[PDB]
Amino acid sequence: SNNTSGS
Amino acid sequence: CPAERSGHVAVSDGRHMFVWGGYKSNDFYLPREELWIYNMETGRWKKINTEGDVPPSMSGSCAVCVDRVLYLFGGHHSRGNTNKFYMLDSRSRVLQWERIDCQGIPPSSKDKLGVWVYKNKLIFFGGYGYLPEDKVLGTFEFDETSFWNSSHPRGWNDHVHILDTETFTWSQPITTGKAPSPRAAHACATVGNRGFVFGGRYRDARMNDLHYLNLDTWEWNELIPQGICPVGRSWHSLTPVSSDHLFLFGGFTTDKQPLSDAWTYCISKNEWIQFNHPYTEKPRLWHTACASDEGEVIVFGGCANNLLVHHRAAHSNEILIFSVQ
Repeated sequence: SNNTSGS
Repeated sequence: CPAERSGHVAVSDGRHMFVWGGYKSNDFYLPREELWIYNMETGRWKKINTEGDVPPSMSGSCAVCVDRVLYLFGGHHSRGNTNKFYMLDSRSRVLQWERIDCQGIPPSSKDKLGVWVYKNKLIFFGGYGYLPEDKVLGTFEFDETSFWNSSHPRGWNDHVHILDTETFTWSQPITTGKAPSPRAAHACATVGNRGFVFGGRYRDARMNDLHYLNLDTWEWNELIPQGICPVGRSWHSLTPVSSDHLFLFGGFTTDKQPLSDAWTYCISKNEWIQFNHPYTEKPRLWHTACASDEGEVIVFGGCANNLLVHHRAAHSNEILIFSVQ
């Protein structure tokens, strides 16, 4: 999903 | 009991822990109107429905509790990142959210950041989100993966922004020293006038560095503890437990190993001390941690495995209690 990116 | 979730917020006054938002699988965001309250002294939960300017359901928001007034910034909803700011006065009646139309230039829309509280100021650092509307103080670095699997690209920042609660005005302090690299999913903890920041994700690494920003002078300092240091990670928690200790738990390594290790960073000694606990079989990523007035650290939610594999994610609703002091 787009919510977990950048982690 | 509250439903399992990751990426929620949890704030406290040392006795009551307020939990909001987040998401789970079987994916969906948790109901925006619910506010779960965990009584740290009794171990019981209470669900209260809120009204007013209820924020959209989000993961990755950044929240604080100051004098039982909760403040919420940023996050990620079904339509992406936001830079809106909300207040929820929990002191005394049905609780009402208030969306504050702040003066000044807000931070860029983002999630997975951190905040320090110092007197009247809320100081926000870093995060992941859209390219800022204009060139402001600091650096922004795009995540190249965001250009192919998305209509709007995103990246990391090292930005420091102040929200002054005297006037609800945004500003950026002029800092000295070298700021940590742009990052997201780092963890912030404040002790007096020192705003600590540990780890986080930047480019292809989940980092092991530790810094503090002096919240009176605006000077950045890198801490170089001697001896063994915890492994680099993101999605961990860092919680102040005394005037001299920060408590670190969980997270995710560069090579995607979920973590269940815990440590205390002793500020006066500039040294990490590994903490023995009964939850070695309970690694957590994207959980929250709140310190109680009894020396404990209350961890809630988060995921036990690689939450990047959404259909296999093991989201939790467990409370893990660490007796730190």
